[PDB]
Amino acid sequence: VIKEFMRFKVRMEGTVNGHEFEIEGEGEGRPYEGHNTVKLKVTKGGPLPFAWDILSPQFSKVYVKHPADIPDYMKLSFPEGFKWERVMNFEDGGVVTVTQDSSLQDGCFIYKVKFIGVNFPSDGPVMQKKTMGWEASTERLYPRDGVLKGEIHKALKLKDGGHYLVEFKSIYMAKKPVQLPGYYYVDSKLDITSHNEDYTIVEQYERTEGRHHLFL
Amino acid sequence: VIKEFMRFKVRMEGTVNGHEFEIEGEGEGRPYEGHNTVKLKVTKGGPLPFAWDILSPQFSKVYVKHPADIPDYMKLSFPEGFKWERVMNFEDGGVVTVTQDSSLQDGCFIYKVKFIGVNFPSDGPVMQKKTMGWEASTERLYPRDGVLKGEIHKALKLKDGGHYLVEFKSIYMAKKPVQLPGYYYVDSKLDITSHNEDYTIVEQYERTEGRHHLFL
Amino acid sequence: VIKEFMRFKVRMEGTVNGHEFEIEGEGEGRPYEGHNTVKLKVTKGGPLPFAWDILSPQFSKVYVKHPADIPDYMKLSFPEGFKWERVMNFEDGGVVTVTQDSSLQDGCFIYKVKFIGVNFPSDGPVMQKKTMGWEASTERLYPRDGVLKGEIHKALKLKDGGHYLVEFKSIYMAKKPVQLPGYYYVDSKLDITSHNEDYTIVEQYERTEGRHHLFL
Amino acid sequence: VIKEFMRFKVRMEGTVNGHEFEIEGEGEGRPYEGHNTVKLKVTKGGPLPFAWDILSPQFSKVYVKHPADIPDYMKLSFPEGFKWERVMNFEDGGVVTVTQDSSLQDGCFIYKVKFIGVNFPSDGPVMQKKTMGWEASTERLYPRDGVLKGEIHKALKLKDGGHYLVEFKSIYMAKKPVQLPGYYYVDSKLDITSHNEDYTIVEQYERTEGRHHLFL
Repeated sequence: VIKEFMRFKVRMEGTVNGHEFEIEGEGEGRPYEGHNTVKLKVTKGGPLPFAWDILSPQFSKVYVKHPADIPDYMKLSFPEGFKWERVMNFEDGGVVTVTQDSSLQDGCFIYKVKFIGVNFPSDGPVMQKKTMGWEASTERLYPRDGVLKGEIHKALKLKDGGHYLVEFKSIYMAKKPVQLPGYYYVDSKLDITSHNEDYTIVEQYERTEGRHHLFL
Repeated sequence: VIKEFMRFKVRMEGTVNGHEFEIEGEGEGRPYEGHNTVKLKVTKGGPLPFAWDILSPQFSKVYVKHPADIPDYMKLSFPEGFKWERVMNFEDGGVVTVTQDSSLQDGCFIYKVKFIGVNFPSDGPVMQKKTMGWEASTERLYPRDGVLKGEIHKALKLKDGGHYLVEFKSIYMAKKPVQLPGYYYVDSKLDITSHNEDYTIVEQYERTEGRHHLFL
Repeated sequence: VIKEFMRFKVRMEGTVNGHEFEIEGEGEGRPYEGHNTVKLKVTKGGPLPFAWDILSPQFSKVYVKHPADIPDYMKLSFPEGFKWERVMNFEDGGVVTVTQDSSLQDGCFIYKVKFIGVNFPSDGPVMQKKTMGWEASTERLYPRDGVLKGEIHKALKLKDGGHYLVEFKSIYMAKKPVQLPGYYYVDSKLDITSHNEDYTIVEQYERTEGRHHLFL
Repeated sequence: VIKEFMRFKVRMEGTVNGHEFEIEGEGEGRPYEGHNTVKLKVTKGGPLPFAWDILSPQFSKVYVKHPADIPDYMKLSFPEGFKWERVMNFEDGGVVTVTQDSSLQDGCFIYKVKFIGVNFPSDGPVMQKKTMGWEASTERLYPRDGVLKGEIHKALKLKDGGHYLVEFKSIYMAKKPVQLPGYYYVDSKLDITSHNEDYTIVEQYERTEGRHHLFL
């Protein structure tokens, strides 16, 4: 089911400080290689009155390349697929909850995302759009409650210098029982490859890979 | 616009640990008296596989009775009305984000709610339904970022003894500039007055009042 | 043991962002009335390079006046007395942990405090001394783990307007088993009554009382 | 000042849920190689009624091996040295604040540590000693407030399976202005190499190295 080259389609319904929007996208990648790209477009509520960056990481777990000896949980879940949940805790008080459903369709992945962002200060980096993409990150994963959980200490680069910090807490839930891995790490690097002027059309590229701690 | 006896209608679209649902309700109360009731019904995704209690507080700020000398922010916002946002931080890791829109229609209030609950342990009190209503609470309010903010240290009563703690962080945003109050408190008491067997039809009653700290 | 008028002595060893200090004090009050005062003096590391306010609440649980029907936990612990622990979570990242021992001596209470404050931004309100006392507060108490626990959403008044928020989490531990109360509240009001120029000599007055939620 | 082989001495005064203790130790290592060992002994309040593991990471930043192009902040601070501060946030509510002073003496490093642990559930893994060492970790570092800050998502291995999670937040402060680095990572692996029966005498070995994100 999981071919060496695959594509997906995504749809997102979001709310950021009372502001509604919807996004639609299409992406594709190399599941076994840990590469993926997606092209999104704001189909409703655009142009966004906030930093696109907070939405970026919400657009593909099946493409994480894993070592032989680390169970490939998300993949294994195929083809019934899995669900994903997330909490984003911003240093200035901003809180985001995300819920996503991942399926297989006609050979194509289908991502459905729900997103709620609240408590972002009107003058902060998200509402004032002062962010300039994320630094590359390392997620710490572990099995818990019969599912796969992971946390990341991420940071957005600030247009005028410095960083705006965000802690990610995520939950990966196979739709059918599948083998869980142990304590591991996932290195990621997401880049906004291009976008129109008002961020109503954006393209991203993500490089992501699973592994053990270097000192092991 | 704000008559001494009013009614409202509510609709909620929610997600709890991957589980979708929709609720519809109708309530009514005495805005100046700080009393309100609502009757809800699960119109989609029922019966809920989780504690109804976590949804309860999401079903009416305009009914808070305020003292003469404390600006009545939510009321004042009428009739354009206001928006409300919330974060619920559960002691076991559960996180909920809520976004709500409040309007005036034909003399009737209209509440629209979006809700995302994630990271609730499968064996915890929410997913296992071991809760038995909330204790009465005291919210600490203050003006910030040109809006009204409030926090509460709440607790759900556990069927078998003890409490499950939840911290509420809320943001109230007038749709038009209106007078903000200073540092104050709001005492609340929400009761599930009745419900069918599978919590698909529920009725609540809430008593809520604004005030200054007792020692002032 | 707990006379209607009593006095205590206190000593504190603290650290705030790498800065050591010691304080010594003497206070006295009316345990049954919920009033107490203390006079402190910086005996080491003064004058403090930070806001005195963060130290204030660390200087007397036995003086909380309680209603007849609410067990008087701290008092009951007498005369073996009890221990108290606390976490202070500041909105800008500042974190404080406090550990205190309370005893009875020759008819006089004896408070011993250890205090560690870290992660306070160099330009924030604590390190820049922009605070102007606390607003009056309401602590939410409950029995847990065989002890008494309480949380408060507190706020320091800012010299130039606005508030700096702090969440208190405290643990009260009787040195001998004594009767615990249920879910209750404690209203407090602490005032810096006077102080020398460089805050090396300060006097505070605290009014504190236990009670049930108003709507009960 | 920083020879290729150096040794240090450490002393710690701590408090864990009302329990006092003091530790003294001696260690030594290869600063440029990122290796260090220390041998500790409980000199006061032993045997500890809690998991030794929570104390372990508190016993040597100067030994982190850094790449050529990543400023060696802690080292550079020599010989005036630096201070370090930390917050440890345990998933079950446990909170620890630590403050440490690092100096150079007669060619030997001198570490002074203050430690306050509070809110650990009586039946949790720390108070019941169910931990079995830490997994290896990755700290995310960045310059902020003119100092070096870092966060880690760490985990203690549980004797009977599973993990107990802890988030570390640390602050590194050069005693004299020195060059700060940018956004980087530090991989660590701390092992309890041996200990007596009642953890009153323990030896640890730590391997730690600085680097850039793999995908850079």
